[PDB]
Amino acid sequence: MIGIDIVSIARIEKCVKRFKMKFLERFLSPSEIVLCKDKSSSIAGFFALKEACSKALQVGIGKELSFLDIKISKSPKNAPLITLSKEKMDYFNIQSLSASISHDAGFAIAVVVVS
Amino acid sequence: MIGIDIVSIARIEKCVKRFKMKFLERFLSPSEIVLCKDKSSSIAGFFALKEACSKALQVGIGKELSFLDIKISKSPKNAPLITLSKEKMDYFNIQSLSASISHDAGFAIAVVVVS
Amino acid sequence: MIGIDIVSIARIEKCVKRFKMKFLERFLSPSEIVLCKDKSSSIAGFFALKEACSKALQVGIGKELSFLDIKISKSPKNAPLITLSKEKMDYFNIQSLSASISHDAGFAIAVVVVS
Repeated sequence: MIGIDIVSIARIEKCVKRFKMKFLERFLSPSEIVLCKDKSSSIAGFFALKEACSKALQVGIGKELSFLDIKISKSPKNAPLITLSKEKMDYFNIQSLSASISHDAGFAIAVVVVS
Repeated sequence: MIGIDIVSIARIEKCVKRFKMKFLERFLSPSEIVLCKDKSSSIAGFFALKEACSKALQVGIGKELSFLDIKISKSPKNAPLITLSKEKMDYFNIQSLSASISHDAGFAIAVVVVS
Repeated sequence: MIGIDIVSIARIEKCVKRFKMKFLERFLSPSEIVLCKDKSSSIAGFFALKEACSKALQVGIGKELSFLDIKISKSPKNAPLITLSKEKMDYFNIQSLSASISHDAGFAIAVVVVS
């Protein structure tokens, strides 16, 4: 199955002025915060990727899937990797998740394919 | 196979002032019109999803595939579902269609994966 | 696996004024140059598709995959087709590549699914 998401980077930027940490720490774990390096476009991107993951599993971000249930990490070549909780991985019955991100000109977008 | 489409919401809005119904009823069935609730961003989205479906099957919207051959519906959790005519489903030899939509900041985009 | 890319058409346009040919001929082969017909939006699109292909294979455009290792061609119905070098196709161990492009309102985007 597939999920996709497009986010205004500027809209993320203005939500990063909502008690700063209060926003970020809702959807990014500390290690994911390290990955984005304070960069609004990278933050927009992880946000878009988590949304896209929730759409790909057809639940959205609710009480079946939290932002923090979705772990994003990077390959040695900076490729985005995505994993769910080992439990959630079984509850949704997932073999593999494939992800990608891009940004240009005020927009971030992400897409996820789930098996 | 995969198809994708990005549409200006504003461009859809200005085509929704082209005898209103004359535009909408070309690509949306009544039930799909109920789903979009007059919202230009949802209409842009279904349009983008139908285009994306036609690209995923590699024919585009012509005389092998009409807009109205593509039925969009929603899951109970508001996930976009896509089906073709039971005939067209065989003519194109499709096992399953997987879809997703998103919009932000003046743009709608959609993607479809066909098996 | 999946890759996606979004490119500002305008940014491509302004790089098409960087000794014109010096830019284009780095990522487009002559036949691919014929396909885009001088159109900045089509050039943006092939660029986005090549980026998306490199992300889908998880290497990016470096010294494991050049822009010119990725050949884009068109079906009789104008569907984008993508092939790698017969060697690279084995080195990355690829069964099939599926691609799609779209542009509207200053943006091109592309997505690739690799088997």
